[PDB]
Amino acid sequence: LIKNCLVYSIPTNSSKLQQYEEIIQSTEEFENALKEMRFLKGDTTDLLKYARNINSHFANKKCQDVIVAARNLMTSEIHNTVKIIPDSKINVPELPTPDEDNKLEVQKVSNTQYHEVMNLEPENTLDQHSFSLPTCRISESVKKLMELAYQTLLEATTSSDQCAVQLFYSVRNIFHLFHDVVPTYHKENLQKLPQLAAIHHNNCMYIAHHLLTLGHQFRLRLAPILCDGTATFVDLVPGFRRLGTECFLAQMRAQKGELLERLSSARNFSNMDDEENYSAASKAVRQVLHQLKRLGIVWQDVLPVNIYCKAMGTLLNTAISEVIGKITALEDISTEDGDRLYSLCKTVMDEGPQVFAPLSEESKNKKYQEEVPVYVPKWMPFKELMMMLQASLQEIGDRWADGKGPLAAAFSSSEVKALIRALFQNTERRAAALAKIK
Amino acid sequence: YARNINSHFANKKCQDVIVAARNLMTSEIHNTVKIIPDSKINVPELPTP
Amino acid sequence: LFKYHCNADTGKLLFLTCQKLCQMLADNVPVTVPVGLNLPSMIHDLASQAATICSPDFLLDALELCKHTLMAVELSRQCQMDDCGILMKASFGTHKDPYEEWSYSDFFSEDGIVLESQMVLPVIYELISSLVPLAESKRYPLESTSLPYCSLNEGDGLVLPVINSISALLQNLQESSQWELALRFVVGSFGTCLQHSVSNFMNATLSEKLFGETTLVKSRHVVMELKEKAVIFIRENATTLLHKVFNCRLVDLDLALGYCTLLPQKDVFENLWKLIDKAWQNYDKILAISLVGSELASLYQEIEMGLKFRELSTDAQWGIRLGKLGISFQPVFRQH
Repeated sequence: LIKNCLVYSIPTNSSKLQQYEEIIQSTEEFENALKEMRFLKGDTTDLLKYARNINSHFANKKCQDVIVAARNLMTSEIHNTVKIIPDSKINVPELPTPDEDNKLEVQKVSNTQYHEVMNLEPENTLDQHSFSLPTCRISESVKKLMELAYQTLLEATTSSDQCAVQLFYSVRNIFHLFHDVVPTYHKENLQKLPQLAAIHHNNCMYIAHHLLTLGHQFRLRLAPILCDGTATFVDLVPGFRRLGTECFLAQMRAQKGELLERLSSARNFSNMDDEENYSAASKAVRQVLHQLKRLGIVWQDVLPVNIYCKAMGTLLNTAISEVIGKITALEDISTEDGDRLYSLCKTVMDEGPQVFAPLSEESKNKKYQEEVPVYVPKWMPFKELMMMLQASLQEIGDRWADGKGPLAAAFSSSEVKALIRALFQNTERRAAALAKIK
Repeated sequence: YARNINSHFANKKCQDVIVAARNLMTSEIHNTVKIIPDSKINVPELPTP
Repeated sequence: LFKYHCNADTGKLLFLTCQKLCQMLADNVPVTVPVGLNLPSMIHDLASQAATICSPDFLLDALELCKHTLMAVELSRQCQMDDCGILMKASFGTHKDPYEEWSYSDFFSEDGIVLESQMVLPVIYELISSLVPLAESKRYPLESTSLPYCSLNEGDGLVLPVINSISALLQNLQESSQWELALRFVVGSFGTCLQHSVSNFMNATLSEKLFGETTLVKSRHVVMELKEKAVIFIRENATTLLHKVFNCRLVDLDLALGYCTLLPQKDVFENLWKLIDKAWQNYDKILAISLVGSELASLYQEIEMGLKFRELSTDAQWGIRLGKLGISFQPVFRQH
């Protein structure tokens, strides 16, 4: 009887609650007759205790049909992406405006006629880039969840206070469930697919951005139990960021753990005169650039422009600072070595800036492809080490500029001395050059 | 080159519709849409005689 | 079982295991933890796995457990912990992190007094045991143990010990300057406490014939008293958090704007001007305050204050521009 008759008799609207009273009465006589007919022993059974719980049996329904509808669209293995325009953001269906009784103090303001104001346009400027949402690709599930939450919040405003409070805390529960379901269910696909990590990061930064202004948009329309400041969503903002960051860097360390491995065949960049040591060195360098090319293609038009460029610069910094350390730790560099080391460095500069592709159109790529040193911090030392590889001793002395030139700011004096000793043989000219360098 | 304006016309009209295709064909971003058997995309109103 | 036997029974088993783990930790039983596994992290992961694939009837209890296991994990992360390896938080601020400081430094962070773990975990796990009682009996549809059917007589109620447990941890978090955590633990606990009384007792026509009138009056009084406490506490939390946000070098404007919405309507700007009166020691702080004030005035649809905030922002920008050189903008700043 409970699982087939009393479950479906529970109303879905608070207006129909009173009509349930007869069901409470009609059950009791059904309880009494079986007591007079000796079909029961006691007085209180589970058939009557379930009927008296109609209060909770109401809430535990209204607070689950909005939760199950969320988790239904959260465990789907089908992935979709939608682009977010900074100007156009989803708005609530028309906000509940207050009554006209508060318009007595409003019509006295909308009666002034001014013409000296429209004739003057202040030139004051603002840095509005710090309060918008940059272009990104968010999963359609997150957008549908946000629209469901907006609909639930709108519906809570046109009902009794019990339903409003239950729906508001069910909306809070929706994000609480989101914070724990997606990372656990997609555990396999957040390690092997670089695109999904960026998609998850974008979803978190979208939800965190919306949660900041979600509370204020319904501050004066809910019940007075929630109109003073307790109803808010700021507390969850710090957590979601940490959810969107740690997941992304887990992809970074996985990628770095490849590049260095692809450099394991570099053989410490020694004995370049050997043909095998040249071939095995070219093998590592081709694959290092190829990995970054494919990764940038995968991340193209997914991450925002700033973070994509910063992550690419960060990966390239680790790619270049290992080769720089290998070169600066060498001992013998002959004339043949000074040519092949420059040849290996040539490919990196030829196809380095060519990896950056923050947008889809080819014309927009070259604008960002020329600001590589702004993002990559160790670009200048590698440029200097390039042109030192075939520079003469007197040219090195000139470019040192007595500790004031680009080479002085690039490396350290002892490093330059060691590199010169590895480059030039034991001559009095080398001693004079070392005396020039302090 | 000026006397070839015939072909230079066609080789334009026959490429702006091709490049626009290959542009949307090499994208690495994947999306899926469900197809309902009853509702199929129709041409904008057909040219009647 | 979670890898090979994904179904409702596995979810129920995982929920029971996670329930028993919290009870065992609450009873101060020393259990040998293998080296390399975080205990609160493993509790939270088990709760999440139970919540993902559980039946719709167990979904609410699993979600309630997940809401609090994450809070326990966050409390543990602020404490120096062992038996998993090295989990000392001060090891993070001692040196600069290459990978992290372009996706972390853009957001506000708070570093206060290090929390001692002996006073945190036993209280919070006993709270978890109290909030989610051990349930093994048959569950009829539309029933739970976190939004239950219970009477509130003179002194009868499960919320009463929970209030004292929250109060014990709240004062501890106050003196440790853990305001960022305190706001979340206040809001999350207040929501559950409000629901525990709301879920039954505002359908007056139906409630009187099932529980009487005096119980309704008692619930009405208790809700008002708890709300009056919470309103006063939230304002004091938010003011201090707002004070601490702006003192940083790279001020997080996005989070400061969110923190500004907690205060009442008319007293935000009144505070902000006071904040600009403790200002003019650094123009960058003035610009950061002016941007937030302009954004909040626009959000409040207050056109009049927006012009003043924009003029102040322009004055701060000109002051910074002149401070780059040797020109001083002091004598005329914030005048006509």
